[PDB]
Formats: sequence, C-alpha cells, structure tokens
Amino acid sequence: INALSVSPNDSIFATASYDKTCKIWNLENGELEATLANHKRGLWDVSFCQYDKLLATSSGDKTVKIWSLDTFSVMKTLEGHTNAVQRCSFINKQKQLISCGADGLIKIWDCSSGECLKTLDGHNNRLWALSTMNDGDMIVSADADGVFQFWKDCTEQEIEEE
Amino acid sequence: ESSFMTLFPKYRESYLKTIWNDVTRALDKHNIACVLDLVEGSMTVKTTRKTYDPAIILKARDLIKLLARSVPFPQAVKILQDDMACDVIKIGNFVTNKERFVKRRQRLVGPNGNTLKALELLTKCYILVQGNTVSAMGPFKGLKEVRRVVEDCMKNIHPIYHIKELMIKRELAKR
Amino acid sequence: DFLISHNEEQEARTILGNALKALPKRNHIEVVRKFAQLEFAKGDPERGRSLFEGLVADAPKRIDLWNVYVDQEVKAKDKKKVEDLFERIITKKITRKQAKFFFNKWLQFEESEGDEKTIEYVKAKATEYVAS
Amino acid sequence: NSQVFGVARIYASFNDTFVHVTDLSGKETIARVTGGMKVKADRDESSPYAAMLAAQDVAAKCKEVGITAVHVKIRATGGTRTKTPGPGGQAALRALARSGLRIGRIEDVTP
RNA sequence: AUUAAUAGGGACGGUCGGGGGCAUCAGUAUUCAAUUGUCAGAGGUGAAAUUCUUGGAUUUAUUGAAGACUAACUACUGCGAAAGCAUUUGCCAAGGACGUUUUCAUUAAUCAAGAACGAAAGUUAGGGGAUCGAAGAUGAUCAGAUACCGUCGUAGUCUUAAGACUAGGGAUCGGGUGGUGUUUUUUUA
Repeated sequence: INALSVSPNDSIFATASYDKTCKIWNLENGELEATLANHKRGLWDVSFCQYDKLLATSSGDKTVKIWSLDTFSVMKTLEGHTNAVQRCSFINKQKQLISCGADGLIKIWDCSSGECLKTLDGHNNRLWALSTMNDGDMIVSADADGVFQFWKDCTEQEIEEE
Repeated sequence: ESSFMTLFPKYRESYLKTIWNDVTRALDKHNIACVLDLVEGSMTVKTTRKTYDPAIILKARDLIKLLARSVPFPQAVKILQDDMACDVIKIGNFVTNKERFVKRRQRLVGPNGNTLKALELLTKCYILVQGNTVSAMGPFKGLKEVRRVVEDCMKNIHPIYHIKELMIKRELAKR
Repeated sequence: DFLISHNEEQEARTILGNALKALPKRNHIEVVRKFAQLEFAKGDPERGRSLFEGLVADAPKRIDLWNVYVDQEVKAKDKKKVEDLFERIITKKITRKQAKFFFNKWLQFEESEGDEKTIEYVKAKATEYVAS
Repeated sequence: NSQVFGVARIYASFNDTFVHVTDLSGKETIARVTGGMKVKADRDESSPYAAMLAAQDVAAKCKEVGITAVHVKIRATGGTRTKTPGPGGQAALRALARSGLRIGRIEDVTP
C-alpha cells in the first residue's frame, strides 16, 4: 500500500497502493465496497475534501482524478504536470486544490473551475511530504532535499495594497 | 580497420566466383576487401580507408550474408542504398518432423510457386527459400510485414489461411 | 520450517518469495497453501493468518483456503476470530452444498464454543440464507 | 593521431535508435542520440530525416567532448526480433561522412 | 547322433548413433537486485488505438539467482523400445557391418485382455452438481507415517467457446557396353 486516507467524518477508508488499486472500504469493518484502477502506473495518495465530499486521487502518473463520494465516477481531473504528483492537499477554501509534485513545484488551482491559477516553484527537484491546516491556509512542503517552504493565505492584505 | 568474414556452402563459392569480378571491382573502390578464401572455405572483406561513407562496411556485411545464404548474389548485394533491405530468416528451427517440415515447405512454396509468392510479390520481396533459411530483398516497410507473415506461416498452424489473409490485406491496401 | 525453528523469519520469507518466483505459477498455488499451513502451525499465527487471507484473496473459488483459514482459526480456538471467519464466509458466495457445509461448520464452531444465543443466531442466519 | 578518438555504440531498431558515446572503456561522455525526440509522427523517425537531425546535435556535442575518430559498434535488437535496424545505420553513416569523422575499428555489436 | 533356408541364436574380434542414460565444457538471450553516454518516451505501429510511461525504461561503467541452446559454417550426411534426436570430455544397459566349418539344433508364430512412455492454445462461464473427490480433516504417538487406519465439502462429476496422333526432326529420361581415368571399394566380395 502506498498511502491511505481517513474520512474526517469517520465514515469510509480509502487506500492508494502499488498495484494501481484505490481500495475504498469501511472504517468499522474491512468490507470492500469498490476499488478504482483507471490510471497509468499506480496510485500514490488519496485526498479527502469532506466539506463537499470529493475524493482526489494523487496517482503515480501526472494525472490526478477527482472522485465523488457515492457514484465513484470522475467528476474532475488535474493535468499539466511533468513527472509525478504523489501527494495532493485538500483546501480550506474547499475548491483551490493544492498539488505538489516530483519536479520541485507546488501547483494550486480551483477544482470546481478546472483551470490553472498558481504554479509556485520554490523547491528544485522532487517533493516528498505536504500538509495543510485549516483556519489559516498555511502550506508546508518538504522536498527531496532538506529545505522546507512555508506559504500562508494573506490575499486580503494584498488586495488592500493595489 | 576490422573485417567481416563468414564461411559459405559448397555450391556458394562456385556461384559467387562467377560474379566475383565486378563485385570486387566495386568493393575495393568502396574500401571492402571482398575476396573468396577457397582454402579456408570462407569469404572475407576488410574495411580500408578508401570509402567516402561509413555504410560500406554495413553494406558489405549484408552482401556477405546475402552471398552466404545460397541466393542470387548479383540480385541481393545491391542493397547498399538506404531504401533497400535484404535479410535472411532461418525457418529451420520451427518444426521437428521431416514430413511436417516437408508439408510446411510445400505450403510455403504454394501451388506451383506463385500461389504463395503472390503475397511476397504484393509485399515486394524477392523471397528465396534455401534449406533451413529464406532470403528476401526489397523495401524495409514491405519486408517487415512479409517476414512477420513468414514467421506466422512457419508456425505449426496451416499457412493456407495466412496466405489468404495476406492476399486480403494486400487487396485492402489499395483503399 | 527449519528456519522458523531457527527463528529466521524475514530471511525465510524472502527466500520463500524467491522460491515462489522461480517455481511455476500452477505449482505456486499449492506451494502457498503449504507455506500458509507451515506458517500457521510452526510459524507465527499472525503470519499464517496473513498468508491464508492472501491466498483467499488470490483465489476467489478456493474452498480449501476457506477450510485452511478455518483450521488456522480452530488452532487458536478464538471465538471472535471464528465469528469473524463466519462473517467472512457469510460475505462470500457459496453453492447449495457449499453453504450447507458452511452452516454445518458454523454449527460445529458454535457447538465447540458453547454459546447457545450465538448458535440460535447462526441457525436464524442459516435459515435466512436458505430462504433465497 | 594524438589520441583524439572515440567509439559510437549505436543500438538501433526498425522504428527507434539510440547512441552510446564510448571510449575503448566506458569513457568519453559526449552525448546520446534519442530515437523519436527529433520528430514525433511515427514515420519520420523511421525515415532518415529525424535520425540525422538527432545525429547533428549528437555530433556537435561529440565535437564538444573531443572525440574525432569513431569506432563503430553497430548493435541491433537481435534474438526473436528482426535483428536489423531501419534507416538509422545509413543516417549515422551519412552524419559521420558529413562530420568527417575518421573511419577505423568499425565493428558490429548486434546480438 | 540324417535334418544346418549359416529356418535362428549367447558368441568373435576390428569399427560406429545429433539413437539414448548420466559425466564434466561453452553461453547465444531473458527476469530481478544492480545501476546510468544525470536521455521520457519506448512496444505496438489499418496512420491508429493500444502495453509500459518520467518506479531509468536501447541501455549500463556486470556481479548473483535461475532456466536456456547450438549462429554464417550447415545440414536429414545420418541415427529412434518410443512418446524422437544437431559442438567439448569419462562411464553403461544396450544397439550397432561383417567372417566363422567357430556359438547349438532347438533360442515356440501371431497377441487382445496383464505390464512400459503415451504428443498439433491440460483455455472460457451458468447449470444436475447426486456415488464419491485430492488440498486438509480427525482416532494409535512408532525415537519417526498427507497414505499408516473411520468421519467432510471445491476444481470435479457432465453440456455451455476461441485425330482412324499420317509421318519425320533434334533435344530429354532410364540404361548399358567399345575405350578411357579415378570412384565404387582397397577380403568384409
């Protein structure tokens, strides 16, 4: 298994794994209801945005697919990356999904829109870990080197400036 | 430089000596020491310094393979150009029984030759089966599908349907 | 099994995976069954249950792997694991004679345990499974 | 010849080719010609135009490294394949003649 | 001590199989862990789609694990209780030409039921699924027994699929002898 995903409302449990399987099953039990496999190389991480109840699969290839809570279909997708993604972060704004990748960059754009907004390239080579916390949209990413970068939402201060 | 040498069959040296005059007169100008060592029973060619292109060593290696395939040497050593491919496929390692090999060779020959060489003519291949190997010359695009069809016909399945499918593919190639 | 007696588990598991890679795939199913039987008896019961579960996941029509998992669960005689195995057997699909043997195995597990309320619940679930 | 020499191990197929820049040992890290990066149309790479286009940049980096003479090592796919290249061998020979590389120690590395 | 189809046979020495059993000797191409000329494009390629996709993928600056098989030479020239057999060794059931006045006259002729291997995608999904069914049940410990020895369900059990030629003329094939040189065979006629 590459990585797991826990539902913050304590309902379901999904795992992305090396055998291209997005096995989604219960939390109180191990009852496998479904799994998903329509990718290229594998599936690395699954992102849960339970405010709108979507399922974002950060897969082995550069393609990132967005799945619903019920129909297990593809509502949205993310492309435009170069090497690999391996980790996607859910967003306090509930739409502007954050994606780090194996090229040294963080790309964040609105999932409900589907077009690129901000691609930030503070790191150089490859990203390993990435996480967020809620009330300040405060993004920490750890790359293949030892350097870490820190980005927070201050857009209300910037729109006051111009 | 180095040299390319290979031994030939019993009748290959007698066949190659009849056309060894103009072959050596063009190879030596193209820096290939094309000689027939009758004492050792082999044909060798050394890459000299009188070549204006580096493809002379590759063309002489293909010509030596065509000459040692017991095929027509003057009709198979003119593949020195880029758009001219001559190669030999060894189909002898496909069957074990001699009667099954004879039955497969009759299917590969076809009825009176032209019943199975029509797809070879449609693929533009000068196919000639000699013993356990079959040598064909022509365009590389036309011979790649021809050699794949030859490998399919060399399998244990009946090549009558494969020849009919090759004629159907040749008829569908007109579009 | 000699390495398991010599307390070599991770090296033997890597050797078993290399031996299964070298062996044919048709014989690898019986070799995995022999390895799961050896791991349940002589090796760690957690490794034996993991090998029995993985073989059950690999073969979706293996009543032998269901019986081997039942035999591994009966080796420890855990009532919660037998109830979990009965729930997994209830989750699996069986034939007419296969469900009758599964209900008989569940009744034999209930008779070995001694819980009359669970035996009545198993009999009610077997009657509901029969009504299909 | 003042040791200005190298070797080109050309592993080529019917529809693809690759170049390994070699010394007598594994040295002379010059370049490596790609197969279809010059043109992506699934027929120009089989043609000699895209192979010579990749060889033009390969020979430019080979001159940057400092290898003049090229010892040919013509490698094919071999085995159950066709055991022959497409037009990559003729395009590399034409690129060698255009670059004026010295011909010597030419061999075939086909399997 | 009439018979010798020398009906037939242990033998008898020279000489032999890519028949075949091991015994070492080469590695031709692949898999993984290696690891890069820090190459993300490479299989396929009616153009396509499609397999693997920036988890290094032609490769590699080669270690091991394994199987694997004889390339132009070359090729059925041959050799099989038989389901078949293509370098290089030491051993053997046995098989091999031949001569024998030497092996003996006495080593039953076809053979089915009794035995030896026993082969041109041991593929697909529902159904009766009953007699029974390996994989494991469980009884006696035997320092040691899935069978030693009773008790159960699954692939199974069985169908569902990939001229009245009238005539000549040269050449051709199959021979042979006049002479001619080697080959055949130079006792193995």
